[PDB]
Amino acid sequence: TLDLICAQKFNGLTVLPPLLTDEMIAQYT
Amino acid sequence: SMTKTSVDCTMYICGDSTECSNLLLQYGSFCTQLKRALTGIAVEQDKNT
Amino acid sequence: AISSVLNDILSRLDPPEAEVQIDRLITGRLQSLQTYVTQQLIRAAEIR
Amino acid sequence: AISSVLNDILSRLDPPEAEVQIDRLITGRLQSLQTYVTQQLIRAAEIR
Amino acid sequence: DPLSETKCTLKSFTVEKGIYQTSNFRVQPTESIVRFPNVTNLCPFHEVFNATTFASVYAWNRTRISNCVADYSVLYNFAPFFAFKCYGVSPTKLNDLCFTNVYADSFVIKGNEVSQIAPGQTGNIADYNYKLPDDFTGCVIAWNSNKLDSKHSGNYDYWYRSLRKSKLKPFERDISTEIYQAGNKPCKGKGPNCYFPLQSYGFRPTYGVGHQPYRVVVLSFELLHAPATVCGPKKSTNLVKNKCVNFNFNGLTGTGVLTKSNKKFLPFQQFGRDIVDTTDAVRDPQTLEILDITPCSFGGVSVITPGTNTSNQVAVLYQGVNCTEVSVAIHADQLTPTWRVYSTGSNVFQTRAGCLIGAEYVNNSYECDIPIGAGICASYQT
Amino acid sequence: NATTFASVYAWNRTRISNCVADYSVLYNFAPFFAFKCYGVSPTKLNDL
Amino acid sequence: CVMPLFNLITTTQSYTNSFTRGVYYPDKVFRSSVLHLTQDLFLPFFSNVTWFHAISGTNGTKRFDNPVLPFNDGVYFASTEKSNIIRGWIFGTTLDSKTQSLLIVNNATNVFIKVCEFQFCNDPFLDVYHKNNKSWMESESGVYSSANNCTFEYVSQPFLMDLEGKQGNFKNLREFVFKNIDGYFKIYSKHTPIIGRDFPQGFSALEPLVDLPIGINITRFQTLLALNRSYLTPGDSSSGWTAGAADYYVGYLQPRTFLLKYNENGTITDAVDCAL
Ligand SMILES: *[C@@H]1O[C@H](CO)[C@@H](O[C@@H]2O[C@H](CO)[C@@H](O)[C@H](O)[C@H]2NC(C)=O)[C@H](O)[C@H]1NC(C)=O
Ligand SMILES: *[C@@H]1O[C@H](CO)[C@@H](O[C@@H]2O[C@H](CO)[C@@H](O)[C@H](O)[C@H]2NC(C)=O)[C@H](O)[C@H]1NC(C)=O
Ligand SMILES: *[C@@H]1O[C@H](CO)[C@@H](O[C@@H]2O[C@H](CO)[C@@H](O)[C@H](O)[C@H]2NC(C)=O)[C@H](O)[C@H]1NC(C)=O
Ligand SMILES: *[C@@H]1O[C@H](CO)[C@@H](O)[C@H](O)[C@H]1NC(C)=O
Ligand SMILES: *[C@@H]1O[C@H](CO)[C@@H](O)[C@H](O)[C@H]1NC(C)=O
Ligand SMILES: *[C@@H]1O[C@H](CO)[C@@H](O)[C@H](O)[C@H]1NC(C)=O
Ligand SMILES: *[C@@H]1O[C@H](CO)[C@@H](O)[C@H](O)[C@H]1NC(C)=O
Ligand SMILES: *[C@@H]1O[C@H](CO)[C@@H](O)[C@H](O)[C@H]1NC(C)=O
Ligand SMILES: *[C@@H]1O[C@H](CO)[C@@H](O)[C@H](O)[C@H]1NC(C)=O
Ligand SMILES: *[C@@H]1O[C@H](CO)[C@@H](O)[C@H](O)[C@H]1NC(C)=O
Ligand SMILES: *[C@@H]1O[C@H](CO)[C@@H](O)[C@H](O)[C@H]1NC(C)=O
Repeated sequence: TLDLICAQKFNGLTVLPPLLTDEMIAQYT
Repeated sequence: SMTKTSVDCTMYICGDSTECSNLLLQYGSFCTQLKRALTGIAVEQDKNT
Repeated sequence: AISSVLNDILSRLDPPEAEVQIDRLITGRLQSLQTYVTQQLIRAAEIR
Repeated sequence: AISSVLNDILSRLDPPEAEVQIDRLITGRLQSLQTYVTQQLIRAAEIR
Repeated sequence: DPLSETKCTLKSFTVEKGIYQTSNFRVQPTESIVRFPNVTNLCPFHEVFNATTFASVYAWNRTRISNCVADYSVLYNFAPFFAFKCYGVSPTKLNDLCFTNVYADSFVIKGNEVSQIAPGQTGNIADYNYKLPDDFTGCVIAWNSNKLDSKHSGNYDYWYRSLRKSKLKPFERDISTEIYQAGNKPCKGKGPNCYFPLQSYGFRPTYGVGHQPYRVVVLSFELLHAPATVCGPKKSTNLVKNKCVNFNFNGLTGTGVLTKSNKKFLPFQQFGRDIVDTTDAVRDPQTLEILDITPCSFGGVSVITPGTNTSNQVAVLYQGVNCTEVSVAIHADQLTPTWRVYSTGSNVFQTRAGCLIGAEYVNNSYECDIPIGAGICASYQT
Repeated sequence: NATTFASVYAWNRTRISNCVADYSVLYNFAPFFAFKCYGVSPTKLNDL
Repeated sequence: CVMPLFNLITTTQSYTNSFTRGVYYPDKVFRSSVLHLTQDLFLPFFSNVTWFHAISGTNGTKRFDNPVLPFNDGVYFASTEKSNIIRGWIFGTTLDSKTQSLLIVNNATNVFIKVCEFQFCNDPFLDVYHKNNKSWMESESGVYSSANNCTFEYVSQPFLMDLEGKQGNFKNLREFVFKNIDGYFKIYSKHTPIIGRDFPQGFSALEPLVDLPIGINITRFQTLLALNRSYLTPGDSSSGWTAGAADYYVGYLQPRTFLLKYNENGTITDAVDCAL
């Protein structure tokens, strides 16, 4: 499994989503 | 792959402060370098997948 | 610096005296960012 | 700093004047440690 | 516009096909609010500064100033201001801060001894009469008092400590009358190796300016935002919720939206800090309300171009933000990058990567051309 | 406590060596208008 | 300063374990579901505290224990009593009129806190007695003879402390922490009901009670006990001053680093003594 996250997001630190969603990785597999 | 992160120097260092941002301009292109490195890491994560 | 909050330093000092604290904070936070990015680069090499 | 020995600086100055030299030494030695650890991480990646 | 920002980021007039993290968007505060307590009774600065009698320097008079509004404009009225040295605080900002407490150390010294009243100073007065801490924060006000602390026959009511075994510690008062002893021979009275530590000033009007009596008041502050207490004269304004504002809670300055909070503060707790020591909630000085503070919406701004030779059109991704908050920010012109891209209703799409404006979401699937994220890509097509 | 002092342009240079430097004597015969110690804490003068 | 002749028993200082008691709130910041590392003056876990008894015997000998104790960096005081025999404390360096002294006293209607060069008696105490066999009330005549050059006075906290009764055991586990930091005399307190008789094992953070900015030098302290002029023990015809049963423990604060656990509710529920 992947507030600390909100606090990180509150000072310039963001997390970018991956280009392939878990559904596409599952499709490939 | 690993988590792609993006960091804003102005917000992290001198968050919404004009005096601090003007002082930070005096350190050159350290943040252009940091942003470029992080962007490379993120594009590499997508490439890995 | 006297405090870790930029708003506090800006509110408690004139600009000429504030720049010293602002510069201490800038140096520390620049170092922290540089360390984070270097560790991320090494870790991304391992993950690649 | 005036000297590279912490005991010397602590013996030759009052605290308010000593902190400047102590901070110069702290900055230099922090930088040296950071450089050592980064080089060790890169070398350990190569060895791995 | 976004394409020009891309060109300036790349430092080139020619842009290739791709998505470029151009800048950062921030929604801007709409109003500024200040919350200050009930207090309206002015601080008794006149009593301390205009006292009929001042204590001796070795027995400096300590006065407590708390639970009052500290209007420092009164200080400018009855003082020629020979010395107004504020250490650790800008004097011109003294009307804008809240201090936990005020300590007024009032005494009388010689004119040339004013410079000794400062941190790190050395001298008879500094070492044996009154010593300031190394990290002292506050102000020091010195003004001549020859017309009130001098006598024709000599004012001997003022005494200073000239000899002591050890230098005085910060905020330490010595009133002992034990005769100073030089060496190891005990002292039973005035004579060899025995001197009285206290020496009378003997202020006279005929003396020079450097020897004229000077009244010195040291205002010691403790700048902590938890106890608040004494602040300057700012008129508190109304409180607005669910709107990004610049808030000033008893000297604590910040920007964000203040919302109703379910957090239950224990009666002694004044504010809350997140796990990484960021202020998360605050207490209203007036309504005793627990307000959650959330920073105003911000994020990255990427520009998707099909190449500057193919076309000059661009799309804009506001990363990690709902399209509704972005639209509200445009409708109230709060967004920081003010080159708003024209929206047609079909121009706005909600990705998991953020809000996309300027691209039309078709229901077909193609090979990825410009990767936007979360399975979404963009291309220049008919 | 010399009877005669040399002129400022011809300042008198004296050599002090091979003796114990007890600085408590200096406090006896001096009103100490200025006691500015540069590079050394005066209160530590008895310890070096 | 008149003290009727008593067969006073020399104070005997027993010893016992502090367990995990003495943890307070270091600051006024609210935290939720967090683990906070804090360096502060704490009572170390399983510390080794002094135990004193204040009782009147059945043979006429009354243990009126009010010895003068050091303060050091701070003091943790724990008390169990039924008649509120413990009424306050005195703090100071010489405990005379030469130096300013602090005095906290229960007025039985309010709480008095004074900072004056009090002329304390040899063994200051509060005189509780029964006027007209109708009104029980307290007097401070036995504490000090005169007060001069007063700098701080505070009449506040109109609280009778123990009011629920003596259900479990006096329901009066009074825990206090006294500190002197930057001229601030800080009193933290907690009124824990006792599941048992003396010093139950458990955890209970001490919420701050009052931070007085007295700004005076404190090095020594002493407990104050209330003496009632007879008519406390039914069936006893001995016309004389008598004191109820009370027990109090004293521990000393030391600079320790603690890992405190704030639950989602803002309260400290557990603590770890890093150097134990
Ligand atoms: C320092 O002097 C001030 C006055 O300049 C004193 O403040 C007075 O304190 C008394 C205490 O009984 C009050 O009744 C007065 O109202 C106060 N004000 C004045 C103007 O007299 C203060 O107590 C002195 N402090 C010390 C430590 O001596
Ligand atoms: C500076 O003055 C001191 C005295 O204040 C001189 O020291 C004397 O030197 C002579 C040399 O013959 C000795 O005989 C004396 O005993 C020394 N002491 C005194 C108190 O006279 C010193 O020589 C002078 N230096 C210069 C460069 O002129
Ligand atoms: C924190 O305090 C809240 C509010 O008092 C507590 O929530 C209550 O819990 C009890 C026991 O289950 C319920 O009967 C109430 O309805 C709850 N009130 C609400 C949800 O508003 C909560 O239990 C406390 N947390 C603890 C003690 O860990
Ligand atoms: C200073 O002025 C105040 C305000 O008028 C007055 O009450 C006080 O007596 C004055 N003190 C003197 C004249 O010493
Ligand atoms: C200030 O006054 C208001 C009423 O005007 C009151 O409700 C509030 O509690 C006061 N603030 C305090 C006591 O901090
Ligand atoms: C945008 O806001 C709406 C309404 O508040 C909400 O339902 C929706 O989940 C939000 N979008 C995302 C992607 O969470
Ligand atoms: C200074 O004092 C010393 C020691 O008594 C003495 O020898 C010397 O002559 C004095 N110098 C003067 C008075 O100029
Ligand atoms: C407690 O103090 C006593 C004094 O008798 C000593 O024997 C014992 O070792 C101490 N215990 C601790 C845990 O310090
Ligand atoms: C406080 O009083 C004690 C006992 O008299 C003394 O040793 C100590 O130095 C005093 N502290 C200060 C800061 O004056
Ligand atoms: C105790 O309280 C009474 C009122 O209940 C008050 O009048 C008195 O001044 C207080 N202090 C004493 C008796 O020392
Ligand atoms: C109070 O202050 C006065 C005036 O300085 C002084 O004479 C006296 O000794 C002090 N103490 C008492 C107990 O009066």
